Amino acid sequence: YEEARCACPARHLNNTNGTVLKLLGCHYFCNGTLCTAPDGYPCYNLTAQQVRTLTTYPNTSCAVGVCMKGTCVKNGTMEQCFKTP
Amino acid sequence: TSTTCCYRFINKKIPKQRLESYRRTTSSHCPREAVIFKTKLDKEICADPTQKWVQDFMKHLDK
Repeated sequence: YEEARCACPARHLNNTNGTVLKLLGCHYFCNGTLCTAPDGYPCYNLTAQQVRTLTTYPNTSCAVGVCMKGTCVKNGTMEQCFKTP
Repeated sequence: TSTTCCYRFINKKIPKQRLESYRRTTSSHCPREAVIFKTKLDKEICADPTQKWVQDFMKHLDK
């Protein structure tokens, strides 16, 4: 049940780098469940300050990561990410 | 939904009698190409189009 419930479409963050869209963090709420993205899935790990100013154009370098048991493990790549609205 | 993507797929086949329709995720930049089935309980379920049962149900719902 956990798998089906959590196989929900989820909004991702965009970027101007021409690379894949990525989850903001590694959790997503759908169908009454706080879901965890699968291990290895691409994510952005933004600081609290970066999240506060996150908007519809890039204004900070966003740390790329991979999800691992709910943590977005940064890999050192930086991207110009932004939210779609 | 231009940046809406499926991060997880359902692993087991959804019974055919429980499906209403489907759509594809429209960003080519989604990490995982996906189809989104809509069920009789008004749920949206992500499915992997590389699986044959997903391909077959797509053809079924198309007719």
